[PDB]
Amino acid sequence: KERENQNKFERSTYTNNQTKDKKLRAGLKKIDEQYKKAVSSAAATDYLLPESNGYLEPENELEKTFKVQQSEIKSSVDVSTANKALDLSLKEFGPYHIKYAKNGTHLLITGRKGHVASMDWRKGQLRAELFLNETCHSATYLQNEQYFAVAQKKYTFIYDHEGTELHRLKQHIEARHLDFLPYHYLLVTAGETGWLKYHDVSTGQLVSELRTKAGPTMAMAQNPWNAVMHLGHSNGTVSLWSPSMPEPLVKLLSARGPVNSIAIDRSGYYMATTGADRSMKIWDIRNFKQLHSVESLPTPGTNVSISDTGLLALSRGPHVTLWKDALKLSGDSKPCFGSMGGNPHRNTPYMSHLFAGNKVENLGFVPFEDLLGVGHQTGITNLIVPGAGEANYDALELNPFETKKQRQEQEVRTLLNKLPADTITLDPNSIGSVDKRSSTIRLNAKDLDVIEEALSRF
Amino acid sequence: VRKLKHHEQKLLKKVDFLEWKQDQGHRDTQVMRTYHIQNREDYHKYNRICGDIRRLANKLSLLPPTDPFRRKHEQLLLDKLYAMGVLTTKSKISDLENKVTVSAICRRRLPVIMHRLKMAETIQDAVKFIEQGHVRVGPNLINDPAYLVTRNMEDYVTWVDNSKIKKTLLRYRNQIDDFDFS
Amino acid sequence: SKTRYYLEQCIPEMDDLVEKGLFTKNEVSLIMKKRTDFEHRLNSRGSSINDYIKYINYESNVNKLRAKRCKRILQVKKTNSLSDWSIQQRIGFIYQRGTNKFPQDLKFWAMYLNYMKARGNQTSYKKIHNIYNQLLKLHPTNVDIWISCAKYEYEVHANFKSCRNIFQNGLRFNPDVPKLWYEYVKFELNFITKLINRRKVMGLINALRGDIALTIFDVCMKTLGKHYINKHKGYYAISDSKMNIELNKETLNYLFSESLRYIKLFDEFLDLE
Amino acid sequence: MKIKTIKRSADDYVPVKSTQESQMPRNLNPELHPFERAREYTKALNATKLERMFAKPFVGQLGYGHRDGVYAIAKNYGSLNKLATGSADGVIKYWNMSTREEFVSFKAHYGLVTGLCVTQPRFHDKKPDLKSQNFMLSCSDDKTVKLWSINVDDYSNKNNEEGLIRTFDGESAFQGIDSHRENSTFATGGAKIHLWDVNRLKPVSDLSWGADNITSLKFNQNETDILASTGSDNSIVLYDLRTNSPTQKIVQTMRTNAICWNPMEAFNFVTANEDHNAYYYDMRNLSRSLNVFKDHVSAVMDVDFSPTGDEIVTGSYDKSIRIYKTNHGHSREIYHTKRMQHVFQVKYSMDSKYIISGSDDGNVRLWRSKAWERSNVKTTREKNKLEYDEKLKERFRHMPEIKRISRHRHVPQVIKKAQEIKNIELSSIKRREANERRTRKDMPYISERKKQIVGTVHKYE
Amino acid sequence: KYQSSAVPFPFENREQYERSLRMPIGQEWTSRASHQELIKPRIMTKPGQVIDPLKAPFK
Amino acid sequence: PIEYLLFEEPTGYAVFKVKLQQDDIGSRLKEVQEQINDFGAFTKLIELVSFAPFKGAAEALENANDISEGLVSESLKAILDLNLPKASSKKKNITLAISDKNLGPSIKEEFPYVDCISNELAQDLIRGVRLHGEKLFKGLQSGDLERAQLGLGHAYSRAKVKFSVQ
RNA sequence: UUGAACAGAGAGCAUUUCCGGCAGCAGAGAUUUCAGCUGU
Repeated sequence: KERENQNKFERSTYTNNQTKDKKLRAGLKKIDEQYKKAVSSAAATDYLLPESNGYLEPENELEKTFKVQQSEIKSSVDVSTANKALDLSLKEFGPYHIKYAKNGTHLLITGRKGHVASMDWRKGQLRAELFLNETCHSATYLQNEQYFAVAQKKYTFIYDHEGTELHRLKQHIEARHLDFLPYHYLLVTAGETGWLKYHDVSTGQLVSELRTKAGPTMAMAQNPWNAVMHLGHSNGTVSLWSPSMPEPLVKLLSARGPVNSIAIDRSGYYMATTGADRSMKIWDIRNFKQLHSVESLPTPGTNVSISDTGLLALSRGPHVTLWKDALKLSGDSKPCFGSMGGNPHRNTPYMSHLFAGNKVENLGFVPFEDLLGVGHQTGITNLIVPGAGEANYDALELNPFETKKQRQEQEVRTLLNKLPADTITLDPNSIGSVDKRSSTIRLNAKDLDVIEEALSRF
Repeated sequence: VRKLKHHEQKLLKKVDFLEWKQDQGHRDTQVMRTYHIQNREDYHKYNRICGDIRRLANKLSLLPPTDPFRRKHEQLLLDKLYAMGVLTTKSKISDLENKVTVSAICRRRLPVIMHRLKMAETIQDAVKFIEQGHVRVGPNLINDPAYLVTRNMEDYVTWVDNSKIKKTLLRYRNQIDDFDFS
Repeated sequence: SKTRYYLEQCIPEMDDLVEKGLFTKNEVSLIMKKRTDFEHRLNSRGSSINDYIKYINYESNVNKLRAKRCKRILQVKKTNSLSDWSIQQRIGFIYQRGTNKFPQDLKFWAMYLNYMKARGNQTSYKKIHNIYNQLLKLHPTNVDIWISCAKYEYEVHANFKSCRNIFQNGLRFNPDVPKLWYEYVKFELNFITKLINRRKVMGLINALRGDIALTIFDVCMKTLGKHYINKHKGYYAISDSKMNIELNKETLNYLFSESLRYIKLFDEFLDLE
Repeated sequence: MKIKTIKRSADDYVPVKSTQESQMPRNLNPELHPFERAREYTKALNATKLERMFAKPFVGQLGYGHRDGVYAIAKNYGSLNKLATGSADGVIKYWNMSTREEFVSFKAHYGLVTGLCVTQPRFHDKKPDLKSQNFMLSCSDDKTVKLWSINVDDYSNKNNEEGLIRTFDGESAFQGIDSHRENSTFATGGAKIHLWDVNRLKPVSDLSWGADNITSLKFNQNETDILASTGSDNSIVLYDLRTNSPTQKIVQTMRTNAICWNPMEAFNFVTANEDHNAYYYDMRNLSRSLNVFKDHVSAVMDVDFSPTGDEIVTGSYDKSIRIYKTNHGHSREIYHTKRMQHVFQVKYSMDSKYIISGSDDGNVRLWRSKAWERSNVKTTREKNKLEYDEKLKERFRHMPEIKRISRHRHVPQVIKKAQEIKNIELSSIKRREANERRTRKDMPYISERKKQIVGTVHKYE
Repeated sequence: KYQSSAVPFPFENREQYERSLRMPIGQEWTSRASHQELIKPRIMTKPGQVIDPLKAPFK
Repeated sequence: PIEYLLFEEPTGYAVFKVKLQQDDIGSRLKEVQEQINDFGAFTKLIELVSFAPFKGAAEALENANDISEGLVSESLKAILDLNLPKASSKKKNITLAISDKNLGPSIKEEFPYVDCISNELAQDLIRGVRLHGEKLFKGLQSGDLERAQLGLGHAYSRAKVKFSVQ
């Protein structure tokens, strides 16, 4: 009943800053008993969890972890993971924006010149290779490998599984950043115009057009927790947006200069933003505190990414550098680059790699595996990062081994339980409650000159 | 996407992944499958022209019917749209909203007049021939299918000489002269 | 899914089995992933009684390892907590599930009965009675189950009344195999021999005869003759009197050969008259 | 340097043999499953919409009805599918509700058959054959109570003189009848309420409070020796058969059309009366109703309890029936039909799943108590989905978007217009009593549950 | 419109009412046993047999 | 309540135990009428508790004639006395569902504590187990049921017509 | 409606009546488990 890992499974509630009703008293007592039983029994599943997370540990004081080479990892790990660590050398079209499907089964690469390829990177099956000879910028899958949206010269296009064009969106005028919201079925679009557009993929209907009013959108990320969009502008300002409010939900002053990249944890708690002022900044999202401010990077961080197990992958051109346990509150988790004299209270890099020829275009962790796919000027490279993936997925949220029938039925079922775009709030648990107006107690309709003293009476 | 069940047809009806409201019935896709347009955005760079001529025909309708600036510019526009062959006659200015079509401004393209005067036998083979570089309007070769013609140049659409399909039709009719090198 | 239900029914015993400091978390995760494999193979499609048998063998092996580790770590022979009966209860439930799914392999039914009998004082003889009742309901014609049921309830419990009831019900169901007749006359001779030997013993310390065996001998001859004349010449009596007398002679040969075997294994009961 | 990556191994996740299903590993992290309020809000909304499209409650009418409108119905409390109905032209019929067809019809009387019930007649000379004969008895305004037997094909044990085994006789007319659930006894109300048993041809006892007639009668179902009756002086009288006497009566404002006792609580009953609502009364304290079920718009003609005791059905003179949860006090459901006129009798079948209504055009109709509920047997996946959806609609019940959908029905034009003028009338009288209370000194706050009792014999202390 | 207008009847304040709503009963968020305990209804009848009135041990 | 079910068939006798009652009032409805066609829901109603197979084609023909003319044979007596609980004869008999309204009297003549039902509910329960057949029996019979049906039909017909091969 | 003896079912409910403690010893089945006496 005690369960040393309950507070992961606990659930916050409302507080005022007991009752005389017998029936209501016993009803609330049954509700508290059921909540305790449910938390305990849900937290006892960690026995049933099949796999264990990966790691790499130094076992010596001369053996630092950032100086461990990718060939040495590929020798030290098994043949299946060594074959997952792919490398495509696609030289002639531009730097390749990488994208993985939400289970790690499909890869979607876009060249800057025109070359968009959707493929099953772990078999050898490509299912779309289309050369759209205008400058493409980004792409994403929608709810499947079966549809993907590409952001072209101006218009965003939507292609089916084999690459036939389904849609040319006449809105979404100049996208540079696309991201799909999978529980809400919303393709979110931002770019050189100062506008943020939410487009419902299922109905086909443009849900929202929002003026950023801050020029072109330099970075864009999605909170996986509550589906609000963090856009980074040329002010050094991140703004958190929802498709209901025509104003940003929050505006944070992250950096000086512009904001080069944003990444959010999948728990929706931490956000790493890199500015062009050579400054990485780790942010608390829920309480909006600034946790860490790594200033004076040697060159501006062009990308950040956060794995499912909380690694932090920063990329500064040729270099990729990953820190472990950097998204924590304490000042001993501030990511350093060296430990001055061997200080154990300095978060040196967990591992680093140098793409010596080129400058990396973007970063993306492969979802349920221990790999980091970085797309760069001459194609794709996966890196075996051992701490970097949820070993125990849930197979009824999203399954890496899913079949054709399972894809069909899961598509219909998630389409059926698509969440409305109005339910996107800054916290997800605020659509069962009562208003923050409409008084917290329910109402019971019962509650619904001594002369002048004489001259008074006149 | 799954040919949904009945409680399914009822629960969500406006869902349609294939055809949205702003597709306008996919008329761009339909007319470029008809007249076989190579790249995208040709439809909309014709539709901007259609919208511009109906907008300035609207504001020429706005101006009073007596001034020579208005009447000279509407007869000039009508004669230029006759001279590029978008129309077939010099009729009413009501035809500048009834008869100007993105279809007809595709009818003046070079492969479709080629199929019209039976130089090719289908518009696809016409685009085959003019990407292979066989035809010319007057002196100069035509490489792209986006060159639409005017009303004067439907008479000098001819192949080049040394075009071997011209040589095959000459030796079909065995009028094949070879002093003229084709 | 129901594999999820069974797998999370398995968790309190390993709660207790980690608290009693004999197993660790990394090895109990290994026994849970093996048990996950087995539960999924059990309640998925295309299932096999060999999947059931291998699950029972795995659960008995982890029970023996648990007992060995308990004696080596805690130096007690049972912790008197949940984790010393839960796994035998699991084996009994795997047996019950398997016999409900494939009630056709008497090898598995008899492995169930053997494990349930050999469980010892912890089981209940009415729990053995229940699975004897449903097994005899499903296989009334298979006669070795009747012999085994009556043999368990006489040669272990010495319940003469219930043993007589079992033999009379079996002879009601299949009064055609002579083996059940011979085991009934064997049981009645054993019962009357134990009766007269307890008489001799009470005499030496301090009416009801083999006529029961003779009467069941008489009805054995009569009904075995009736069932052989009904079994052979099967459909109709379309046979002339040569074939009828040939048949009746052969049934006399059959029945008299069985009575020859009756006297041949009747002589060795030499403690009664 | 030690090193370990994720080894997925493909034997645990995609099965070896093709005949068996794939493994579904779970991981109960809320990080893995993010939108836990919105996702089950949308499942509760899709459950309410699925209920509003699956609500097909009309099963079927049974037989061809009667000729002159059904004024009496009685289920038998031991068999599931048998039903006796009588009309205004004196014909009674016994029904098999499985095949929806009459076992037998009977020209029983000449007037209206004003009551009928069913019996297991404890004769002490004969033995009742209840496996092949059913027994219904029935009183009319031609001063007769007649007892009939029915040949029933439900067991195939046997292989016969069906109708009218005896004829009780009164001097004045009868108006209601109900049978005791043991000991050969019944009671008939009329010009005066008499008790009878099936052996004697005359009333055992006359149990009348005063010289005011009795319009309806119900025996209790447990504590079977407690009777209740409705008299046309707007009176509800309780009788006890140990003391062989009346017990206590109350006088209300308007006339109680019917009673039914709670089969699970044994001292609670529900009255159905002429101001358009029903009253849930405790026998041990009749000074206050313990519920009022309000949503009807004309006089409530008949009420009945679910055999689970948890909900009531209530048919009224506006041509519609209404089902009420017992703890709420407003209608959970309304059933209407353009063909159904003036529902005079409603019973709740012993399955607790179907509702029998007898209208006055002639027809007796079956309905589902839960409209969206089908009667097949269910695999565990669909049974789990259905009770998950019930719990989810329950805990999101009061959200405005799903409340406006679950609250929605199509009511006829006449009932809708009567409902809205009833609303503006009630709002006007609340406005005027608020003004009068603002001025005057001592205006007592009378409860709604007491606002309909004009008085009570044997006062409470 | 995704949050209720006032506090519904059986509760007295929104702390009580949101303590009712604080745990999801879904398959994805509870174990299988807890999911079954949370979704079994209060009234469970048998689907084809008669329900008799209650009888008590001597009232 | 339809508690037990007796299905006669050429391989022997089967006693099933009714788990869930089907609906009585909604017995003519569409879902109730096609749940006996779906096997995944019929196995929620019917469970096999016993199957006594015959001793051969001779006892098969004897029991086919006894079932045909509505009599309880000795194998019927054995399997019913094994399977049905010793209920009372005056209060709440055990309920057996048969398909033959003139075999019922022969069953109550031998077991007075058994009331027998063959109305439309027992009829469609019986035709559910006829429709599914070999799937309900879980593998426990020798001999294919249709092959025994061919043999028993030919034997019954030649007996009824007195077919002589002389 | 009760009482009596008889035949039972495994389908319910208590509670300190004993056992799931240790040997010595013979017995049981295939070197492991199984079955009772004298005291802790």
